[PDB]
Amino acid sequence: HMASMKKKGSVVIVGRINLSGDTAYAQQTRGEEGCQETSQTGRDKNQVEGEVQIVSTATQTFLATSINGVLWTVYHGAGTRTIASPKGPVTQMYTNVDKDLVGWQAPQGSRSLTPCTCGSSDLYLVTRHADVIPVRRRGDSRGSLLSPRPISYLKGSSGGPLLCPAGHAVGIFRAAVSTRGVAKAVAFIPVESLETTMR
Ligand SMILES: COc1ccc2nc(C)c(O[C@@H]3C[C@H]4C(=O)N[C@]5(C(=O)NS(=O)(=O)C6(C)CC6)C[C@H]5/C=C\CCCCC[C@H](NC(=O)OCC5(C(F)(F)F)CC5)C(=O)N4C3)nc2c1
Ligand SMILES: [Zn+2]
Repeated sequence: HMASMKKKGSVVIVGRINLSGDTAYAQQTRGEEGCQETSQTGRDKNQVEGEVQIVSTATQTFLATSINGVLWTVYHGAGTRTIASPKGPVTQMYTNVDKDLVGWQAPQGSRSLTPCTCGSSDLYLVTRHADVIPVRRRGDSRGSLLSPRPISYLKGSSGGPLLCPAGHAVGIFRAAVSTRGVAKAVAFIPVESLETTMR
């Protein structure tokens, strides 16, 4: 309406969780200054690698996971925002507030996880600190931590994957179930729900 109205920035990839070796570890690929500038321009010329990205807006940081050629994350992190890319902002390909789910085309250079068809309930949650947390699946969209810990340790990991023993994607971490600040269970978007959304 006004000549003063501002536009929200793009989501920016600022790092990744490295899962390629024997040791999981977080890597930062962009610092806060370049992140702020890239959010405004939407132009990110940095090379993207791997499956799990660390992403940030001006106000939040969380994770994003490539499965089947789509970079997925949570709506409560990304809203309807574009993601920065070498050629400018990229509009979401999937948006579903009812699932807390959004998706963009996976970045050039990323690797995608394969959707799990194992039917296994022994899962592993990957956090933004590269902790690999055993989680027993307890329903279509819930799992229990085998070793509970304060919600602090899970904050910022929405958008991260739950994996099966074979390293396939089983879901996208959405929310934590807490008792007196201790995370006992997690909610996630099952990969079948992503596979449906893709149709
Ligand atoms: C606006 O449009 C939408 C549409 C759909 C939608 N859907 C949601 C389920 C939702 O929930 C909110 C965000 C999420 C969260 O914090 N997500 C992280 C995370 O890390 N975020 S993040 O990266 O820090 C951040 C904020 C940058 C992006 C993984 C958590 C980690 C720690 C928990 C912190 C305390 C919070 C504990 C809380 N618990 C819970 O609500 O339980 C409910 C429930 C459940 F089953 F769990 F769903 C019925 C029992 C929780 O987890 N919330 C609250 N907001 C929305 C909003
Ligand atoms: Zn599997």
